[PDB]
Amino acid sequence: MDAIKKKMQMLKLDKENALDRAEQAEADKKAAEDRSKQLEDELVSLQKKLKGTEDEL
Amino acid sequence: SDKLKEAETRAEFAERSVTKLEKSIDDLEDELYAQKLKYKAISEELDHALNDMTSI
Repeated sequence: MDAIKKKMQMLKLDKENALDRAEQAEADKKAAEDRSKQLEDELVSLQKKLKGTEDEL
Repeated sequence: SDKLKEAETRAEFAERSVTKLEKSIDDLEDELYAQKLKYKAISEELDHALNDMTSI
């Protein structure tokens, strides 16, 4: 009886915690592709320098 | 003969009372049994939900 009531509470709380965890994980995901893209940016720039250095050498 | 008639009248009154009370008992009996059937159903099902608490 009352235990089922506690059940309502714990199940809802766990559900909301899971929701928040999913949202935070997705946010960190997006941030990680942001950092990957910036890293790609400087890598491409430095490679474009490296090509001309190779030619001059 | 008059006394026999009075006694027979009273006996018939009592016997009709017997039969009517028996019918009333019958109806009550059926209603109580159905009540307890559905009572045990709902009790078992509350217990099943508690089993759910165990599975969780």
